[PDB]
Amino acid sequence: VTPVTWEDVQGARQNELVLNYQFRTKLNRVSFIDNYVRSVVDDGTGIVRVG
Amino acid sequence: AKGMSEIGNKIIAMNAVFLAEHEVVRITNEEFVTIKREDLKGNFDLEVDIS
Amino acid sequence: AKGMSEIGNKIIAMNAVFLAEHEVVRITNEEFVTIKREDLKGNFDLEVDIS
Repeated sequence: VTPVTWEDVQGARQNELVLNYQFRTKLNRVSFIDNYVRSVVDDGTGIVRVG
Repeated sequence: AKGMSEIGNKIIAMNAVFLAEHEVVRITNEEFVTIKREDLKGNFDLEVDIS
Repeated sequence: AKGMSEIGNKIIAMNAVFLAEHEVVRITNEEFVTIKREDLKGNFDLEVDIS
């Protein structure tokens, strides 16, 4: 995460750590990526659900 | 690359609503910074890309 | 690589419960540091990877 303006530096640092933490612990990063590419390559398009 | 950016933007908006202040403080041992709720429509202050 | 990381996280949680203070002191000749029991659900402060 990179800030857009000079006053957004604090926000970028806070969100980047939180966002990386969730994928590191709450999700299987390796398995998700493997299904991510293979779904797009085989079916021609990939659909991701966010909840 | 853009597919992950789309997911990242949605999660950041969710993190600003469904996460309490103390939860972010524990994850990031820094001072908490808030964002206006009506400003979540536009990602004015953040940019998301893969590392 | 992730398979070993999954094993490492589980053992660290077990080490914080099933190991007494003096056992850690003998293994690591340093001051003992404790972790809150309810905080073991999230690996907020540790990252595990192969060397």
